[PDB]
Amino acid sequence: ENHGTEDELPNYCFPLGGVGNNSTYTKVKPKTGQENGWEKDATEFSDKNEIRVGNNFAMEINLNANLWRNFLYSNIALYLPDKLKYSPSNVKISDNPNTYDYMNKRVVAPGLVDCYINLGARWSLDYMDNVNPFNHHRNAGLRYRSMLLGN
Amino acid sequence: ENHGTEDELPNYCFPLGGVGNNSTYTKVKPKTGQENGWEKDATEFSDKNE
Amino acid sequence: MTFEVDPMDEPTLLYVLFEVFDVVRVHRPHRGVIETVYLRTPFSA
Amino acid sequence: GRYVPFHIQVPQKFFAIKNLLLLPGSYTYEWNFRKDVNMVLQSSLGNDLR
Amino acid sequence: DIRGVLDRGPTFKPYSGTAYNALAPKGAPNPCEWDEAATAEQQKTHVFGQAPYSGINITKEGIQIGVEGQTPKYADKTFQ
Amino acid sequence: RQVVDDTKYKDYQQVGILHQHNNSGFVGYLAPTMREGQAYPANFPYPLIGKTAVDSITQKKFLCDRTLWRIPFSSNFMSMGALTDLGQNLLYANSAHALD
Repeated sequence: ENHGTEDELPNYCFPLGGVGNNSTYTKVKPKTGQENGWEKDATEFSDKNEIRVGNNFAMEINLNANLWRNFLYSNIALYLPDKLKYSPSNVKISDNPNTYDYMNKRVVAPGLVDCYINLGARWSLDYMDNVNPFNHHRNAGLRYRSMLLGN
Repeated sequence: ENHGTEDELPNYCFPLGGVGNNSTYTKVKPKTGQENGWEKDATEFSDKNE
Repeated sequence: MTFEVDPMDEPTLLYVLFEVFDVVRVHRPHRGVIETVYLRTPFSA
Repeated sequence: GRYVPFHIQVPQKFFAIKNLLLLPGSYTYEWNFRKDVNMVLQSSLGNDLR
Repeated sequence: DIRGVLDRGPTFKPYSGTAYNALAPKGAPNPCEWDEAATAEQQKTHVFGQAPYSGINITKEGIQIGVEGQTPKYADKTFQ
Repeated sequence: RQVVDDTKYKDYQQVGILHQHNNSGFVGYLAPTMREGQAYPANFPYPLIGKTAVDSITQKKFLCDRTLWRIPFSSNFMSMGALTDLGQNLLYANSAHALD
């Protein structure tokens, strides 16, 4: 049920120190008889004064798209039919396709389930319609019967 | 009820520009009657292309 | 009746439902015939 | 999508008609329907659809 | 049973956010060329670029992206 | 759901997954790997809403999970007894019949 996500306000990450990178400034003081005369101030003040001009250093991220993309991959994409999968580049895999090892190592293209699939519609994915959805990890009942047994 | 984290795909944050720290590059044009002859250009182009 | 309300700065409507009885009797004497008697009281039509 | 060929099943909602049991004969049954978008469609912000 | 064709028009939008380049910053423009004023009228083309692909060479025939045995193969400009 | 047309839609080009680049340079290329590429305009999908909305066809379906399909063998198909009226009739109970 692809209804999109809140994205109205930009989200930002900042340095530990808030500010980020800075440069060294000497103080100056004005000459009072002039309209525009200045004199260094090296009285009780340090010659190595920290100033950042501008706003603080940042990176920007959309949170809900990252979460959505991870959801789509975790709960549907990894569970697509094996004809739609591929085998890893430069790594070993099982001879037998009936094994946990073959199911754990087959590689599915994330682009098959990207954030905009069936956007504005209520529709189950056609390749997942032939597939048993009780064979999935969000089975709360089977999960509960496993956890009756232990970790 | 600890069923561990849903984290298969890596998530990333990027600079405001989407690009970040860059270097300046000078446009160059080919000399068309030669295999691998080239000539500097500062005419209609800016000589500091990010 | 006198109703007291909040000053609203854009026109509004007072919606009043007068609860009455609104019954119908339905009569079919011959094949393809239908007659009806309507009664609504208070407020006769 | 914006473009939709549809099929819809509409009930008679009128109290006298709907609880009626109808015996043998033939009957005229005629109704009228609205085509004005601001009544038949409904929008989230309540925008003038016409 | 009522059948017909509807058009809900261009003002409709059944989703929050954008579909297109969703992970991009809201400020960042696409890589671009612009004429900026120098005068030293004489306006200079400034580029803001990004080259992510490493090829084998660069000739007048483009960037070399491969070999057809003996012959070197270059990028098709139509999409590469 | 609604999907793009190719019968009365004239501009149509089928662009494969191998060259789709909606979100270029923010995510790995057809693997769950780290970010690859640069920023650039998005090419896919075509808009199904808006001023430039492409012509579309309609696909209908349903799911009905955890159930059996049911065809009761009865005259009017109601529950009027655990012993069925049709299971009792002189035609079907007192004669034998092959089914195809």
